[PDB]
Amino acid sequence: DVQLVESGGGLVQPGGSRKLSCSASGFAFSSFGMHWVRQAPEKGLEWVAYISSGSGTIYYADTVKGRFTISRDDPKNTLFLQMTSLRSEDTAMYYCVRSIYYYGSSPFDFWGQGTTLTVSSGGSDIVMTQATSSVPVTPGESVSISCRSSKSLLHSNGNTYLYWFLQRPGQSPQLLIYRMSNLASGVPDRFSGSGSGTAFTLTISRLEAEDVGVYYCMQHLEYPLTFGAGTKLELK
Amino acid sequence: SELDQLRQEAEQLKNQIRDARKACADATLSQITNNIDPVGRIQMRTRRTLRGHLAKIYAMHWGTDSRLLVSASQDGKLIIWDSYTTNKVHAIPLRSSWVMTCAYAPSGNYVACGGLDNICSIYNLKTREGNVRVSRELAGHTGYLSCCRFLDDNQIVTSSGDTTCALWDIETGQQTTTFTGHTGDVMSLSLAPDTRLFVSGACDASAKLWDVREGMCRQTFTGHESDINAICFFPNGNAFATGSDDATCRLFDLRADQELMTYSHDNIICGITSVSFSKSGRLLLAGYDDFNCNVWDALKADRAGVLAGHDNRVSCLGVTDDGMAVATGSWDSFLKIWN
Amino acid sequence: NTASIAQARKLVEQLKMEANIDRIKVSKAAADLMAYCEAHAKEDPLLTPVPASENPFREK
Amino acid sequence: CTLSAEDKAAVERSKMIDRNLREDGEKAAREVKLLLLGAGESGKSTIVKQMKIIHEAGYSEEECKQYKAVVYSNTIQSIIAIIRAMGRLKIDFGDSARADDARQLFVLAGAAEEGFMTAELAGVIKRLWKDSGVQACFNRSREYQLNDSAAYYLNDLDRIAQPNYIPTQQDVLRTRVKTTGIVETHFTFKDLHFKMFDVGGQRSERKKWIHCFEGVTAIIFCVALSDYDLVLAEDEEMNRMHESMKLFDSICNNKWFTDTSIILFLNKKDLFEEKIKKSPLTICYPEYAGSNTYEEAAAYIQCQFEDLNKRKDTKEIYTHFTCATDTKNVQFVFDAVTDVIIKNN
Ligand SMILES: Nc1nc2c(ncn2[C@@H]2O[C@H](COP(=O)(O)OP(=O)(O)O)[C@@H](O)[C@H]2O)c(=O)[nH]1
Repeated sequence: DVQLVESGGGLVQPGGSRKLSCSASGFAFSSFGMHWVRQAPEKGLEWVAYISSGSGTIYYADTVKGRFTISRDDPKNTLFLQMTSLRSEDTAMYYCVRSIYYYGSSPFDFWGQGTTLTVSSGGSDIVMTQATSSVPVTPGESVSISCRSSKSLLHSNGNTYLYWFLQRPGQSPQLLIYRMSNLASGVPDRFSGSGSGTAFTLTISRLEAEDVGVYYCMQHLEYPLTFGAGTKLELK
Repeated sequence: SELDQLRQEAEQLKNQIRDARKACADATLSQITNNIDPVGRIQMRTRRTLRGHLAKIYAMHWGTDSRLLVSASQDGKLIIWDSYTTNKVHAIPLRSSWVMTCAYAPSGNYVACGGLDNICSIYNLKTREGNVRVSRELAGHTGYLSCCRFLDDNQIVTSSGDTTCALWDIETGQQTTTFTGHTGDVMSLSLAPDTRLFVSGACDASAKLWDVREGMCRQTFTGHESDINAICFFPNGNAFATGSDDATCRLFDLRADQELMTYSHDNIICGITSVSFSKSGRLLLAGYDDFNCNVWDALKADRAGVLAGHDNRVSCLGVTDDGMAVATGSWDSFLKIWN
Repeated sequence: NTASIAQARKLVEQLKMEANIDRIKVSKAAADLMAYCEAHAKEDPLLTPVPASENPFREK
Repeated sequence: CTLSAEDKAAVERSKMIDRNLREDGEKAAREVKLLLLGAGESGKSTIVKQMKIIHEAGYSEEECKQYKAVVYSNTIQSIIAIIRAMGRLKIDFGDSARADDARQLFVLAGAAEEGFMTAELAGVIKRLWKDSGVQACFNRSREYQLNDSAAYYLNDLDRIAQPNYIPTQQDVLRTRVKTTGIVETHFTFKDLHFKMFDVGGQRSERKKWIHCFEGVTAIIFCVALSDYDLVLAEDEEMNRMHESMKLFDSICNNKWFTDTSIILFLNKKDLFEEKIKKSPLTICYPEYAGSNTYEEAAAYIQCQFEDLNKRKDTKEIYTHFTCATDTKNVQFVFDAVTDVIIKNN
């Protein structure tokens, strides 16, 4: 049983410091790369930091370099995010996410429950665009969500590094599609992904009850990893 | 003298079969193919050297994507390689290091291996935990596991030094159909492309064609003078090739029920460990104890080429499903990819 | 002795079965194999090598 | 090359695997590899148990309890083998009341393999074992198949049949369990990491797998000394000792073991010393002209095995006389084996 349990959230004054923890169980923690992704209260997903399996490679988002430190304690199966100089724009739910990289793997396939951090009052990056912010749907119908990238996500190796996630209301995001067309494990075959280079489509056939939520696309072509603003599926 | 009456009746039945076989030997493959052009310059080069095993390699098997492959070594490691990049995808630590065979499930979801533990171990490549886990230890052979091939994710066929082959239900761990009749160690097996038949080669110097679903031997092929270490179907499933300790490979035809051709050189006297056809069947590739792979013209019996890139026995080889490459595995601890 | 008699009649049963099978002529068998090779030679990259741009083990 | 982000992370993983493999390889290259060979029942798996006992602090009381059903199964099968041999050899019970016990024995042998040894079964076995006709058959066991531990358990039936019975280490060492496939154990001793492999149940042609053990440090070849007087089977070509000699000849002189030390465990010396008092060595070696003392007969058997060495000037056989079930003897002998390995490399 795969578990990721974040902790350390709370209310903090601006300029203060706070260490988040993510406790892993039920999988080979040290074999996975690990990310922190955060979500501001009424907003989308934003990638924060990455530490590879073996800790040899660490990347930070620009808005966070200098202030946040990602680290892991592999013997204790724990991921950390040490935050400093906390600003108002850091107020978010913080997700711990596992990601293993090898030929044919499925990155970003398990997300924690999230821990909430609240801070009190006082260009070269790839742009991912979901021009449609919400869509009303009725059960049994078929939907098509769209996403576009400011650069081609199709690589010379033939893979197109595009991911689709679903966030149901009140829950953590769930992987749906990896590398533009591969169905994640446990996802029903009514989902499918397609596209080419800079334009991509997620299609659901005979849309069911549980399908309602917010759908985010994400590029894994290069760092920083970047998401689209998200498309919501509303019931009619 | 009941055993006398039976032992003599078998000799008459063998003579009837020999006569029936002679009756339909109206020509030889060699004379039939005399007119066609030889294949000529087969100049294959090593395109990859897969490094990382630290003891003899005994077996390998390409996955059906023609890119991933699994190899088994006496260093106690089962390695899955991305042959395009040479990246190691997984290195699986074996409970018993005395391995003789491995296989890649056509789905890519599982590999198998085994050896002197007499066990066919099934390994799940797609776990929630993220690492490779033993999902089944198939127990019941009483001699070493010499070869195995998945039919799909729930069924696998094995051959054993105990002189049997077996069809297994992986879920229940039981041998559900057995294949008995060899009188010496079974060294190698090869599934027909439609998986309805398989052929086996044994140390009784015979090859046997088995009906998978009926659980019995359809045909028995003799001609070799010593152990058959290796066997492989011709791509249309109507013939197969063997490799033997008698230093020859041989082509056998199912519907004509007899040997069609021998592949040998007078100055090659060492054992053969492994055989495989190219995609069209025109080339028969064979691995030899003398450290080389010889490439035979399967239609004309001339040697077309040599792969000389190992410092110890070539123990295994395989050709990708797309036909693009051949892999060789060796006692010298390396695999090489050639085309 | 009693085990040699059981195995000996299993060999007779197997040979009896094998004697009764349907066999084709080697000339037909050999012709079919040659026809298969000829029909598939163009899609055999080890027989008829492809340009380096089409060869995954020479590309990148 | 210009790799994608997932490609770079895959390369990094591969390099981490390489570091692990290199490290594993360094450890494995330091291993002292020992290959146990010998005929079935020569004592190989018992030597493996002794390595666990001596060098792995093995067979605790709690582990020993799991052998209770095996002890019971061994005991039941032994007395049954003897009873069945009486009908075959025409041996009658010393007391006719035992004929009912013998009928009950086969009936009570319908209980499963659990904690059995009901007081009823135990009493049936105790009465049969004490019978003079059963003892007469037991003393002719060289004429049929019988576990060497038969007397050991049957003579201790009182202790064994108690409902609070906890198997001892010697009880475990005395058990007979037939297995298939290689049996392995590893342990450290005198700063050497040992890996010992018992080929075990392997029904196949040796010539196809023996080359796999090219490079092992030493072979330990086990011989049941007490097999010397066993009557030939129905279609048996040679007696058990000569089949052992045939296997040893093949092993000792094998081209793949040229740089491998050959150690000979002449085992079951305790049973052999008792048997040679009553059963002459000429049953095994009709040309033997020495006396039937333990010392002379054991030396002669050793000679017969060591003479099989076709390379005496370049290769030396290291012969030990062992009782594999005796922990102190195996400890002393393996200590000597180890010193020889140390002094030679
Ligand atoms: N009395 C006695 N019994 C022994 C000796 N060595 C082995 N045994 C017993 O003989 C039986 C067969 O031994 P085992 O280790 O199973 O032989 P293996 O087939 O080579 O593994 C077991 O019941 C052992 O307890 C010995 O030196 N003396």
